[PDB]
Amino acid sequence: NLWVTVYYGVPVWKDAETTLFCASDAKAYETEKHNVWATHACVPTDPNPQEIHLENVTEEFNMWKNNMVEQMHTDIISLWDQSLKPCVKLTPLCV
Amino acid sequence: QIHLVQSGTEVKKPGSSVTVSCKAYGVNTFGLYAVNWVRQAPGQSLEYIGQIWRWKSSASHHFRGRVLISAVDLTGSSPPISSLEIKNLTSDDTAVYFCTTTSTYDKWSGLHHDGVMAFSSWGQGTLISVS
Amino acid sequence: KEYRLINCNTSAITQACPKVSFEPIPIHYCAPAGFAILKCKDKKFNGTGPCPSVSTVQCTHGIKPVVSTQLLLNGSLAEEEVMIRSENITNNAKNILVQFNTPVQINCTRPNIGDIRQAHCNVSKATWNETLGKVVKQLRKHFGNNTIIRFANSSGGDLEVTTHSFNCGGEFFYCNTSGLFNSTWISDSITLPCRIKQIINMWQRIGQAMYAPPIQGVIRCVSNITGLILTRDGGSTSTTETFRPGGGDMRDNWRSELYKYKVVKIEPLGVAPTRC
Amino acid sequence: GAVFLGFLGAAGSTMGAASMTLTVQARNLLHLLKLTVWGIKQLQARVLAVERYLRDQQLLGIWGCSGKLICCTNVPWNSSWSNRNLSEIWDNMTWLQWDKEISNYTQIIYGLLEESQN
Amino acid sequence: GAVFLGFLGAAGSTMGAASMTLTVQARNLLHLLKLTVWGIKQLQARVLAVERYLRDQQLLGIWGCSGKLICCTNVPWNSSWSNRNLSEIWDNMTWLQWDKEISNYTQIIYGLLEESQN
Amino acid sequence: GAVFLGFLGAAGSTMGAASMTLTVQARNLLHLLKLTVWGIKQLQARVLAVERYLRDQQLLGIWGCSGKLICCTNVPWNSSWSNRNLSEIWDNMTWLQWDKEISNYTQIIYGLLEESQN
Amino acid sequence: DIQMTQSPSTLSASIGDTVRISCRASQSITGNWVAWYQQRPGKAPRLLIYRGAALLGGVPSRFSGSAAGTDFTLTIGNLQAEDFGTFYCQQYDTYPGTFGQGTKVEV
Amino acid sequence: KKVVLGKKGDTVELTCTASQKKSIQFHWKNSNQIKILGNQGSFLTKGPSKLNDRADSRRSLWDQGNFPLIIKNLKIEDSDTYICEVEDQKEEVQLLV
Ligand SMILES: *[C@@H]1O[C@H](CO)[C@@H](O[C@@H]2O[C@H](CO)[C@@H](O[C@@H]3O[C@H](CO[C@H]4O[C@H](CO[C@H]5O[C@H](CO)[C@@H](O)[C@H](O)[C@@H]5O[C@H]5O[C@H](CO)[C@@H](O)[C@H](O)[C@@H]5O)[C@@H](O)[C@H](O[C@H]5O[C@H](CO)[C@@H](O)[C@H](O)[C@@H]5O)[C@@H]4O)[C@@H](O)[C@H](O[C@H]4O[C@H](CO)[C@@H](O)[C@H](O)[C@@H]4O[C@H]4O[C@H](CO)[C@@H](O)[C@H](O)[C@@H]4O[C@H]4O[C@H](CO)[C@@H](O)[C@H](O)[C@@H]4O)[C@@H]3O)[C@H](O)[C@H]2NC(C)=O)[C@H](O)[C@H]1NC(C)=O
Ligand SMILES: *[C@@H]1O[C@H](CO)[C@@H](O[C@@H]2O[C@H](CO)[C@@H](O[C@@H]3O[C@H](CO)[C@@H](O)[C@H](O[C@H]4O[C@H](CO)[C@@H](O)[C@H](O)[C@@H]4O[C@H]4O[C@H](CO)[C@@H](O)[C@H](O)[C@@H]4O)[C@@H]3O)[C@H](O)[C@H]2NC(C)=O)[C@H](O)[C@H]1NC(C)=O
Ligand SMILES: *[C@@H]1O[C@H](CO)[C@@H](O[C@@H]2O[C@H](CO)[C@@H](O[C@@H]3O[C@H](CO[C@H]4O[C@H](CO)[C@@H](O)[C@H](O)[C@@H]4O)[C@@H](O)[C@H](O[C@H]4O[C@H](CO)[C@@H](O)[C@H](O)[C@@H]4O)[C@@H]3O)[C@H](O)[C@H]2NC(C)=O)[C@H](O)[C@H]1NC(C)=O
Ligand SMILES: *[C@@H]1O[C@H](CO)[C@@H](O[C@@H]2O[C@H](CO)[C@@H](O)[C@H](O)[C@H]2NC(C)=O)[C@H](O)[C@H]1NC(C)=O
Ligand SMILES: *[C@@H]1O[C@H](CO)[C@@H](O[C@@H]2O[C@H](CO)[C@@H](O)[C@H](O)[C@H]2NC(C)=O)[C@H](O)[C@H]1NC(C)=O
Ligand SMILES: *[C@@H]1O[C@H](CO)[C@@H](O)[C@H](O)[C@H]1NC(C)=O
Ligand SMILES: *[C@@H]1O[C@H](CO)[C@@H](O)[C@H](O)[C@H]1NC(C)=O
Ligand SMILES: *[C@@H]1O[C@H](CO)[C@@H](O)[C@H](O)[C@H]1NC(C)=O
Ligand SMILES: *[C@@H]1O[C@H](CO)[C@@H](O)[C@H](O)[C@H]1NC(C)=O
Ligand SMILES: *[C@@H]1O[C@H](CO)[C@@H](O)[C@H](O)[C@H]1NC(C)=O
Ligand SMILES: *[C@@H]1O[C@H](CO)[C@@H](O)[C@H](O)[C@H]1NC(C)=O
Repeated sequence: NLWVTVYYGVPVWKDAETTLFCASDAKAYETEKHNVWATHACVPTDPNPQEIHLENVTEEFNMWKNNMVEQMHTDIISLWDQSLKPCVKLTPLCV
Repeated sequence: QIHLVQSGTEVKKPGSSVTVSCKAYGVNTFGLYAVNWVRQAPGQSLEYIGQIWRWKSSASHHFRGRVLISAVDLTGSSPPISSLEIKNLTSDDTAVYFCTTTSTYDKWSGLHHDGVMAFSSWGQGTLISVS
Repeated sequence: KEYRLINCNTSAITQACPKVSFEPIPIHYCAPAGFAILKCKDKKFNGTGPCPSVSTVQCTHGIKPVVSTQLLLNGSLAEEEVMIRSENITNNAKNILVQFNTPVQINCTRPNIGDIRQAHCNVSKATWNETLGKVVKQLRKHFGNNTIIRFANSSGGDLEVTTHSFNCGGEFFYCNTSGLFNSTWISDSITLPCRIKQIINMWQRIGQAMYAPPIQGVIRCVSNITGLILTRDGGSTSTTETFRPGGGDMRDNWRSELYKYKVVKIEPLGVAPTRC
Repeated sequence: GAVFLGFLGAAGSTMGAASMTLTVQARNLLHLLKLTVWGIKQLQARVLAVERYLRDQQLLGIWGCSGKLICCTNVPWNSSWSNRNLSEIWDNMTWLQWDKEISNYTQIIYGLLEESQN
Repeated sequence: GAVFLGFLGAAGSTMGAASMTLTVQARNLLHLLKLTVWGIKQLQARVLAVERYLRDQQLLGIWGCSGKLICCTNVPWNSSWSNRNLSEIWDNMTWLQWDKEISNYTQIIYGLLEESQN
Repeated sequence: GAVFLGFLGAAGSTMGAASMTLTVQARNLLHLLKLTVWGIKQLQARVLAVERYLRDQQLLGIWGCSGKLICCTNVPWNSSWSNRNLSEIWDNMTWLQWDKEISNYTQIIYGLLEESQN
Repeated sequence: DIQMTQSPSTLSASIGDTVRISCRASQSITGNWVAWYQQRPGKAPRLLIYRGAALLGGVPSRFSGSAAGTDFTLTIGNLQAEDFGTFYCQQYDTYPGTFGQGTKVEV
Repeated sequence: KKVVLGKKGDTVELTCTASQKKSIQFHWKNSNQIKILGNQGSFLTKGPSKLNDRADSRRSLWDQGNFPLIIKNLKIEDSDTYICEVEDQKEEVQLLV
């Protein structure tokens, strides 16, 4: 009668909390510290983004429980630790 | 930590209206959650009434035209309030009422099936008698 | 160990301080192969709730790593109205993010005796008043018919949260936003005294840093105030409400530009009946 | 390997319209030292996309459906898996509702599709 | 991905000899800073060849003929497409003459081969 | 392309246990100048593994068995190739013993599998 | 809607006794869309088990559930004194949801 | 709940405690929901109260999860229930002068 039909290309999501890479297009000839960082730690752009507008879907977003904020926060911790090197740090240990 | 709180015990006259409050402590918003109003006649089993999932008020087919279910979000100095209004009371609506809330955030949860929901968190009971 | 007088050796590192340049470029956070980033195209979107106009992109828009307190500089703009976002209104401890629809331009200049620890910032008055009028309209839409009495000064505490701290040209400006927030609301230009301070509190972690003495000449900081960060005052038994500015938690800067997005995993494999 | 986004345009619509959009949107969508690092990172993107595609084709290779966009197998439905008139399947449901509904039967179907190559 | 030239040795000969040569020539044909740039450019050649091969297999994946060097489908000829005795096809013609002759029917055949997977 | 080792765990056991282990172990096993040289050498490992896998799938592409982990062809055994009761084949022998035993018939079987696509 | 039938209508058991309560749908629920609630008297009914056998977070793991298309089986192992209340089975398959009848477990 | 007593003038210490060692955001409030302290990232914010000048916290202990409150110059108007809000553990102590 009727039986299993394996497809491929099915529009089904999940959620993820994964690695997620920077960035835009830096100069790679300058001494601006964001350009030096974005050179040595990120990839260039792609001039053809693919914004697929969806049909009658309804996702429920939650801005305050987003795993994207912590990841760019860690990236900017790296940017500010590599660019603005202080004269003297005072950071505690409390072992 | 939902600590959903309702109003107190009330008694009315037949052929009248009534309103039951439902303050939702610990609820983010009613965009994420969904409120299902349910009731229980004394001794009977639990009878569904209605819902406001995704800000779409809807009642079951037994209760159409008689029941209004409204909601105001967490604004300012008051938690999110749902409210149950019943018009044209009979003497057969004497019952313990409940507002319930369940989370509709995750699609692959299993607590909800396209707006038909299991009732994951409950009120405490609003008894209405009719004389 | 052991046990309340835990050994807090405040270590210190000395490194070289070359005076560096500093101007943040936009950053596009892409998702790898196999993932996708959703996007809310609803112009009046809270931050929570259902968004019906979901689109799908591979990589985000241009996000500037701009670090500031009490004002969101060089950010993005809301499409229709001044939006007000919070994790929990009535908590009185969560930073109310207020996003503007029009940029209020600010000019922080260090001129050229020449008193190297001194600069000033100009905000266009009656462009600022219109912006606070729209903000108070949206706040009354949240709260009712209260008197916003007043937008107060900062309540105190640390130096970097009391003042509009930011970076410009590698120099750290700590302004004074006391004159910019003073108005009760029943239902020319402003000069902000902005020093340059150099024993800073790190925002990266808990610490303090010391920087080089300031630079030779004119420092120009043409910017856009496209945001606010406010808090409230709890109590009491209506009354009027008071919105002292705050900030300092830098993730509140990134819940203003990673606001529209969400990361999903694409699982393309499904099974079904047939009529084979 | 950038056609993973083009799958998602048919979400929200029902299963038959998505099955047509499969074929349609598949046919239509087909020396400084600081620069060699960009070249290597773009190649590590592209080769990773190719390897993820080949792994997805190898998982269809077990079931006798490698390369086929749509295949019709030989594993009969025990009808306790969505005992439903399939007009209602292909007209009243979307794919997210299937991934929710037969989620407790999918490892069983995968085991049967593996075991029916022997 | 250097076997694209080995296809062309059977041009000029007729279609049956080329069909034999398909199987035969398929079985038989299978730290200075200025040097890393050569390594990256040779990898950008090789990965591009692999991606072009995978795209050519995905276009055979729609029609149920991915991986097969020769497949025999289920789309019957409307005989207004080269109404010709097929002895004359496989003996008197070359492939260039087919790409010239049925050029106005080929989008129709591709549409039918796409539609006969549904 | 690191699943070539997972094939070998079923050596020593007989042919049926290895045929089950095929499906099981297939489903389960799925800016300094001196650093760009490491990146290029790791990419030259990975792209070479992908090309060796695609060549191995193209050699299955001649025989109509590309992508299939197990396929059942249409070339009948002349029974002078291991004239043996196949209970003894699938129970008393390992694969090394087959590569030893039918070694003088394997080019014949490959020629027949090529010729039975025409 | 789709009427449920809870069985038995009343039982009683002792402390440490495995109790099996069945719930039978008039249709077949392939998709396990059945919840299970416990109501102590004078309180609100808390949720015990959703999707047939998925156990809620703040629930002791003594319970277990099973689903067989039409028969839904709730199994209590090492029954305690706190677990003496009217149970309910819910079908949340099709709109509107309707509940069971009540298996008043006593001693 | 906890109860901590003081007499006058001297310092007094109240504590939150998280169980993650992560320096997460906390707030110290009173019974009338007036703020007393607030973590903001790795910065300190006081509140518009009578303890605006007299409250303090040890900053270096935040990386070890411990979130103290140190009040100096204990007057008679500083006897009220003080509340940790850390994630959900709304801890309540009561100060006595
Ligand atoms: C983020 O931004 C978001 C926007 O981008 C924002 O989302 C918006 O949130 C606000 C809240 O903040 C939402 O506004 C509320 O919406 C509630 C839901 O309203 C829907 O449903 C009702 C009811 O409809 C039923 O009945 C009508 C009858 O005419 C039928 O036509 C309907 O089909 C439906 O009937 C079905 O269901 C019945 C059972 O209910 C069955 O019986 C029946 O058979 C049917 O099956 C509709 O009226 C609403 O439509 C109205 O609004 C839409 C546009 O929003 C218009 O197009 C439309 O013309 C109508 O005007 C809608 O469909 C509302 O209930 C709620 O209303 C309350 O507040 C408003 C003022 O805001 C009052 O005027 C109103 O009277 C209600 O207040 C009552 O209740 C509150 C407490 O709940 C009391 O405090 C107050 O005193 C008052 O009580 C009085 O009346 C009570 C009963 O009404 C009675 O019990 C009391 O005793 C007393 O008398 C309000 O409008 C808004 O919809 C969201 N919008 C969107 C787009 O999302 C989000 O919040 C932001 N998030 C954050 C975190 O900030
Ligand atoms: C919001 O965004 C806007 C842009 O959209 C940002 O505005 C930019 O701000 C930067 C820095 O504030 C500014 O860059 C300067 O431009 C000047 C005009 O071209 C330059 O003269 C200046 O360069 C001098 O200083 C650099 C740093 O040391 C040196 O490397 C450089 O050689 C120049 O230095 C000369 O003069 C100094 C004087 O002290 C002397 O020390 C040196 O030896 C040398 O003689 C900077 O490049 C941009 O031009 C601004 N863009 C606009 C449009 O205004 C704004 O900062 C953002 N807001 C925030 C908070 O980031
Ligand atoms: C957003 O921020 C607001 C703060 O403004 C939070 O609102 C508070 O939420 C907590 C729970 O999270 C509420 O506390 C609960 O109050 C319940 C009812 O008491 C209220 O109503 C009675 C009767 O009118 C009043 O007398 C009383 O003063 C309160 O107004 C209590 O029943 C709850 O206690 C129960 O649980 C506790 C748990 O510790 C037990 O100890 C008790 O025995 C009992 O079982 C609880 O106390 C609090 O009232 C809310 N306050 C305000 C001002 O709204 C939101 O929770 C927060 N939302 C999010 C998502 O974070
Ligand atoms: C920021 O400016 C304000 C307003 O100029 C300062 O607040 C007080 O202002 C009055 C005049 O309005 C002066 O008489 C006081 O001396 C000012 N200081 C105090 C402590 O009351 C404010 O001090 C300035 N900010 C800083 C950090 O100094
Ligand atoms: C139906 O499927 C759901 C989801 O797979 C199962 O729910 C999980 O059950 C386990 C315990 O067995 C819990 O730890 C999870 O938290 C549950 N939920 C989710 C969302 O994963 C449920 O067990 C299955 N029911 C049946 C009858 O098979
Ligand atoms: C800032 O404002 C003061 C007073 O209006 C004015 O004198 C000064 O020129 C302004 N500076 C700039 C850069 O506009
Ligand atoms: C800010 O500076 C720019 C350029 O100097 C000028 O065009 C603009 O009018 C200034 N705005 C204010 C408010 O001073
Ligand atoms: C700001 O403008 C509003 C009207 O737009 C006016 O009522 C108010 O008095 C002005 N405020 C000041 C401080 O001038
Ligand atoms: C804030 O402003 C008020 C009134 O101008 C002033 O008394 C107070 O000292 C200022 N405080 C701070 C911390 O800026
Ligand atoms: C607010 O402070 C400003 C000075 O920054 C002053 O001119 C104004 O009068 C103050 N308004 C009130 C209501 O105190
Ligand atoms: C300020 O905002 C305007 C809005 O169009 C924008 O054009 C301008 O570039 C912004 N200034 C910056 C980013 O310095």
